[PDB]
Amino acid sequence: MVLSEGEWQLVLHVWAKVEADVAGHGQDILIRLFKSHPETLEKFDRFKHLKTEAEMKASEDLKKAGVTVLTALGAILKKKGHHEAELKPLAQSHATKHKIPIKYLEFISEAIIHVLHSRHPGNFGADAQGAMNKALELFRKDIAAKYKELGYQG
Repeated sequence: MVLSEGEWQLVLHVWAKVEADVAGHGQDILIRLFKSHPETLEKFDRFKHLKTEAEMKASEDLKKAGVTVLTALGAILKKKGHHEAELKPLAQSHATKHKIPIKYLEFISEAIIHVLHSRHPGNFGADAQGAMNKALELFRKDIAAKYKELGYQG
């Protein structure tokens, strides 16, 4: 599957808005993930004990994590599908150390889309959401192919 340049530009336009405040966006996205799929929180040893959204909002470790994930994802999106180098180390760590199923990558994609739709109705109408879905599906498809190379069923 292959995005068009026009599709990538819709992705990158909304990403530019995320980048005005990546830490805030990361807090909202991780909170939405952890609220919607509490099982995902168990993967994060540093802050898996957090019990409430207020605790999550106040956590410096959770805020740093959100910056990490979104910055990595941002670098991947900016490759416009040419992301083999970026995906290799990420796939290995998520397959072998962290053990993140593709279902969980689906859950975080859902959380991303949710937050973008809420925060950025100026840049996340139906066409832009379709393009971001396509980008995230591409990512997940390529990660799944790497998980299989690595021996992880995902």
